[PDB]
Amino acid sequence: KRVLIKPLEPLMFRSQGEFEPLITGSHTAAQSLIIPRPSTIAGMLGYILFNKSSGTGDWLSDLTNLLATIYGTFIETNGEYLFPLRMGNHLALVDQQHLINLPTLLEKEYERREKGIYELFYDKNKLFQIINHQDRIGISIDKSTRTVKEHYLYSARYLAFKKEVNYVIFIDNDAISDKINGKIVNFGGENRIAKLEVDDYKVDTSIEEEYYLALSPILIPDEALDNFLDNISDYVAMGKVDKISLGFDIANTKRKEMLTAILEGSIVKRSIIDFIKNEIKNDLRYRFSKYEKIGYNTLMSLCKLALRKILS
Amino acid sequence: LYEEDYKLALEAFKKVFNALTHYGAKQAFRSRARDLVEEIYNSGFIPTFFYIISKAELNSDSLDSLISLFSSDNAILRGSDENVSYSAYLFIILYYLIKRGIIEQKFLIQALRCEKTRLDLIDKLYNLAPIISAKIRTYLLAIKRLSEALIEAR
Amino acid sequence: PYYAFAEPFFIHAITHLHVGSGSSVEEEIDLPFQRDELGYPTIYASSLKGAIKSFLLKEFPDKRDVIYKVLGEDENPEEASLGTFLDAILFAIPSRIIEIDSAKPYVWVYVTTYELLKKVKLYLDSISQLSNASFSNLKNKIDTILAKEGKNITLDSDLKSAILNEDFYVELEALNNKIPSIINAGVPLLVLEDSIGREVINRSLIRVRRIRIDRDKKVVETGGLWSEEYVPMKTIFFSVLLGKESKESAIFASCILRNLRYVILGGKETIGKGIVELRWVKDVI
Amino acid sequence: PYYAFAEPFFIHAITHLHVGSGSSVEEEIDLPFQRDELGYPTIYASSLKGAIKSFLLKEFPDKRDVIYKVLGEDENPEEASLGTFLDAILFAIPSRIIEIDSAKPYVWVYVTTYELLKKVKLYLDSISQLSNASFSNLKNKIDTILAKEGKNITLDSDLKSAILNEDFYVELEALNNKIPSIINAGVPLLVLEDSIGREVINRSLIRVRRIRIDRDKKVVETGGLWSEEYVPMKTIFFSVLLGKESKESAIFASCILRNLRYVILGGKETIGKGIVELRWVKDVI
Amino acid sequence: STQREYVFIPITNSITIDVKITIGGSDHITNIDERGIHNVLVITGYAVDEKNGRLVPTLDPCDYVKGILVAGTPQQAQSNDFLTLKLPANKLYLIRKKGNISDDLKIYIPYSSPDARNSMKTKPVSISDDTIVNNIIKEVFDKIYNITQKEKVKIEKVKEDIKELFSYYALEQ
Amino acid sequence: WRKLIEGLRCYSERKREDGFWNLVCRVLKLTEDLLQTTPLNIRVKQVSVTEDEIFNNNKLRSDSWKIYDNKYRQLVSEFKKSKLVKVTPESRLKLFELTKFDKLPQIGEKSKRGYEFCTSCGVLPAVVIMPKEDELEKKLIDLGIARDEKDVRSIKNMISPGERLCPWCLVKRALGAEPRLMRILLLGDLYSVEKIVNEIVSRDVKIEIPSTSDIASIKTFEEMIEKKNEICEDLKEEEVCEKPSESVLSMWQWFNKNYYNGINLTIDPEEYWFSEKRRRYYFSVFRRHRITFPSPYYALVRADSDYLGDLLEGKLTPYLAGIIDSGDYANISEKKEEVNKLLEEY
Ligand SMILES: [Zn+2]
Repeated sequence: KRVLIKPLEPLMFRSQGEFEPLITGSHTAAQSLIIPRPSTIAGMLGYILFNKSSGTGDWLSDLTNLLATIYGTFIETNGEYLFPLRMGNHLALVDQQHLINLPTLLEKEYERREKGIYELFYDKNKLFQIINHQDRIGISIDKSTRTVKEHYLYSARYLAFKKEVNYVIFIDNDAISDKINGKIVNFGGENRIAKLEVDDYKVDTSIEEEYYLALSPILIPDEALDNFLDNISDYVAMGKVDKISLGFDIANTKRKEMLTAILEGSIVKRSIIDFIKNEIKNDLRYRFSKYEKIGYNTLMSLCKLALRKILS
Repeated sequence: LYEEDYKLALEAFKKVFNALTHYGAKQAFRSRARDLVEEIYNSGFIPTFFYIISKAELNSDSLDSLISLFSSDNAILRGSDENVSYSAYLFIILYYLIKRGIIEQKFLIQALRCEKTRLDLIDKLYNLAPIISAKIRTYLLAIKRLSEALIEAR
Repeated sequence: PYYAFAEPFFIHAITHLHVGSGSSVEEEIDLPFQRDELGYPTIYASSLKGAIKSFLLKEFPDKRDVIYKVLGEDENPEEASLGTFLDAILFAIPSRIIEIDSAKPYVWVYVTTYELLKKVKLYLDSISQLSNASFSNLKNKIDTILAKEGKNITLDSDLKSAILNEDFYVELEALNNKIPSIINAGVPLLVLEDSIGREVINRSLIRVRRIRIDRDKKVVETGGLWSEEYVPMKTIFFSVLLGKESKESAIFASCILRNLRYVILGGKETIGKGIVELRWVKDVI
Repeated sequence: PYYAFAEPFFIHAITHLHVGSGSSVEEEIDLPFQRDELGYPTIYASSLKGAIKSFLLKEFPDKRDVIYKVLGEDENPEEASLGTFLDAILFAIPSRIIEIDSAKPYVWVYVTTYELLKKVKLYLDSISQLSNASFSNLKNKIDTILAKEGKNITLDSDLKSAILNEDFYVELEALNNKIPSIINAGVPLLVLEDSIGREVINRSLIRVRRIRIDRDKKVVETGGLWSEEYVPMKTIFFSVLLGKESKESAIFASCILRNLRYVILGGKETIGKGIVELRWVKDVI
Repeated sequence: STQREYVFIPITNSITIDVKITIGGSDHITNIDERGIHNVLVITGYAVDEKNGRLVPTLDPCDYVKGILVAGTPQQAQSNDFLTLKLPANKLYLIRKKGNISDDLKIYIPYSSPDARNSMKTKPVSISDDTIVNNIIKEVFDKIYNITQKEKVKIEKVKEDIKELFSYYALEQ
Repeated sequence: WRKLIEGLRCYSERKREDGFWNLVCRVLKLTEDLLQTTPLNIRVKQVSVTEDEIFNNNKLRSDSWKIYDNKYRQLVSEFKKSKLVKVTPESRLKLFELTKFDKLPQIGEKSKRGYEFCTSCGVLPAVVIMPKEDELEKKLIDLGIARDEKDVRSIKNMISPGERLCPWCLVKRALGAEPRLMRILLLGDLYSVEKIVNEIVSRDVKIEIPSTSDIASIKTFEEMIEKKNEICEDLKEEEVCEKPSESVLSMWQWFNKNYYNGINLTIDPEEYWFSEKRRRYYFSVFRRHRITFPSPYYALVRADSDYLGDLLEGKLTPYLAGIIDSGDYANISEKKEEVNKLLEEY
């Protein structure tokens, strides 16, 4: 039911693309996401569960045939759980006990709101006690001069883990356990390695509250984008909205689609569930249903570890 | 580990720095801080300890002025410029064995009075020779640096 | 699984090492070693693979394609690689020792901490599920040591007291009574607490100043002074080489890996700062 | 074949030498000698190279381009150098001896330890594998001394008892009485056990206090006293010079290295503390 | 049901036990198991009155009190100033989840009448207090969990937890 | 944003020739729908007042003197309230079908792997992909990029080989080749867009902007600028001793300030001391003339005042920075002893 992904060494999940030497008189550089996107985690299990007799040009019609349904990802150090929390470009790894009073916090008076929010991302933010940015710098050597090439230098801020950390997901499938278990995986990045571990864990499947946490990017179907962005306060209480690419598919070596999403760790109001349903058309509902299977539209209650969905 | 030894080196020095009224005794101490620290780690601790006490010329009011320096701040070291300096460095070494609990303070203070017990002090330090030499290093090296800095020629 | 096998190995510094990292850390070192998440020296997987791949292409120039299939094909062709190195993890650093007769006398000893031995265990557990050449003879030893966590430990020697690096007095306890040592060198291995070990280890790291001299007046230039950090001789880094299932890796693991004894990692080879030795924990166990 | 040529050489001190402090660890001596990882004296190859380089750029002005090739350019490097120096391991130090009784009395002897011979064997084994060379003559010698490890031995002479450096009494076994000396010397070589050898060696080092006198009072200046550490005369170090195929490595090994006998290493040259003699293993056999 | 009483850990003098009842059975919810305390529960919307050390109730979801769940009966002495609950597991909002619960229990919490006399004001306060932190080592938990203070997991493992886990809003009234 | 895309379209067709504009024309037309969206995405707020809050009958009321303070208070709060949600301007774009199906207009190379993110942004896909330095001419002119060869040295002048560009970033590069086009926004509703463009094509102003390689060469330029005659004979042909052949200008009040010491501060240092085919040369050139070889490092200095917006609220945090923090104003009584000592003093 529950899958722990144990990184054996610093990882890198880069966004923003174009990490390779193209321009002559210039270095390259890449950062890393603190939490891997669900496309990354889906592609990892899809890599284990791969049979050539499938797909032929799909990468999600092909992917959704392998895994049943994945739920969003968070952190687990020592049996504690930490969850992404996002603000106006600030990201924090906050503990479960601090999300309870967010809806009352986001509604307080001006000065009492800022103080409460400020202390969440600075004092009660447990990210930097758990994760450090190891800014590795690499180099390409030409065997002719046996020195560095013309500006073939790159900086890659890896994801160093000060403590023991796992990424936590849940799968609807149970025939999946004895397949992806104890497996050494090439957890997406610069050829890095993590270990997989499956154990049972009972959590809710569907709930109703007035404020959810986005435990995974909530994809916006690019057709409601106008009727959604013009009135954003009706849907997102706090967090970050931006255009993201869904990744890079292996079987075709192509960058996946690029569509606006609500980044994981945002606080979405209940108004976001019905809005999506009443804006997504069945032309794409069959598509966005798959996007949910790999783990994108995953919501969490600020109460407790209860995992909802949007189209499900 | 030895982060509080740079502190200890500052209270021990400020004591020795004040119980050295004569200017030529400070200069003579600056000579001991440089030299004595470099024989403890080439010749050994107790070979240098024997050399220190032999030049310190104990068994006087000096040997009791030391006992006062452990607590009082008005004590003074009187004697030959070469004696006060060598005896002031004996304080430095003993002040550390007290504050760090390597040697019991009550033993050391009564071994510095009872003539019959001083041999038992030297006998105790012989077995604590490896342990002591390791710990005093940061402390003595700091005393060496403070001497070269604070003890100046007029 | 596409990680059919895993070949852990020990990286044994024949000379001092310097795998550089720019100017990433503070202490006073201008050219420091490559660190890890908690401050110990490591060899990054990029530097360890690139050095072994730059080597071994001059050594076996006929097998350049076998190496390209496994180690990357640095050319514009971008078929996926078949072999992965994990970051080399500091396993044991040499330390000067003065023991109070305490023994058959030693002058130097191997020193580990419990933080370092957890990451080694982490690497060891992670590949036990695919290594059907199960090296539990080694994984168990770390397990018993980690059970005794919370005090300074000597594995096979019987010292009970020593002075490490002329500055730190520690009292040691046998594992339970005895156990075979990992490194077959006739040298004890101490496992210290993480606070005391981090000071003893930082004292074995070589931090030198270096000088550029005005050749006409034989004096140092202006700003011709800088500082570097080396990892001593006899240091031991532990890493793993993971291989996907293929026919090239069968050649690579049989024909190529048997003949790697000495390679050169890091930089400053002119100073002779890269000669290192791999030991392939499948015969030392 | 990774290295074109491989040139091990001994470094006999003609005068007391002093390679400067370098390190960052605070120490009692004001200007200490360069230390090993075991604490023995050594010469960082960065100091071997810079000194030998500037010596050759004077004694061979016409071949100033062959030297820039093998030992790297100075001001604007396009390319890495081809030659490497390994850090000079301490091989043997002289120690005055009070020989209790024997047919031939001795006034001083060479003292070496088993830990030092192991580092030399590490150099010889790796350089043997990373090159065409095979120093089986040395290796067969040192691998016989390292078999008697853990026991004070005199190499050829018959001593059985002695007082080294006026403070240490040792009893010595005889190894074979047939194996030839490592170096060309009538002076015997004692391979001490590493524990007693560390203390015997620290006695051979030369600690020296120096002053700066005020010219107008003929007294020491204000704080113008400092200490200083020298390695004795007749001390033998051991390093290796390595090189890759470049058509200048062949010239280097032919002229430059075959006309190098005396160099000035280290500092304090105005007081004669640097003159040293290089004996190539191709010759001392 | 099991008579599981939930006791505060504020900065107050009267915090000693105020319950002369103990395990009684052999069961408990919070455990110190080679990681630190387990299954700590949070009472939100409640405060603590400095005098008369008890959980003062409020309606602000921000005000909160954190304690442990021990199976001792509520002192068998007051029976008035205590809130008595018949509650399942899924409604016990707990921290450090290790083991689930029998999912129907009976809990007593140190209560207080609202005391509508004066206007409320609840203050955030910590309980680090290194001079006091040593009291809590053997004030509350060891008297329930003596097994850990003697020949098992260290009681310094509990120290960096209570200066980390418990931090309650007070009244200053 | 529209009136700037308008002028950029007009101006680029005015210079339909000359290279790098037949390219800008080809993308300002291929990506009309994308360039509709402003890339900056401001946010507006508003409060209001009434006669009730300020008057009694026709004169000011008591406590009215605090209306403006309280009204500006709500305005500030409404901003900080909305700053909780960060919506990047790229999210407004519609790129789903342009990347799932290869409908993205890619002038230049064809992405072997999808769509090739921009090299400036990193977020948006690129429209103008650029070939590497295998060779440009035989790879520029065959592809649609270059119509001929003469335009190549004019395209390279504005776009580096290998550099991918998105529609927004090319607009940054196009305006970077002609900054006077900003007059469209500067004046506004004063001149018709065409009249603005006309004065730009009715002149030849050349505004050269420094680069990070120029800033890393000040002390070198300023050294060979006072050792001119000596450093001059040896080169005589390397554009270092070229004579200013134009009257170009810059906002950089150091380039303008010299520009007139026969030194030609226009030379790209990456074809010089910062190059690879010419590094050792100018090392030797600088060697003989006691000119120190330059360092590749500059300093990016960024100043910002502390608690200024917090000062506009009349608060005291800029005074007692750290002793009282912005969070303290949720309850000022906790710092009553200090906030009064200052206020009483003011
Ligand atoms: Zn862009």
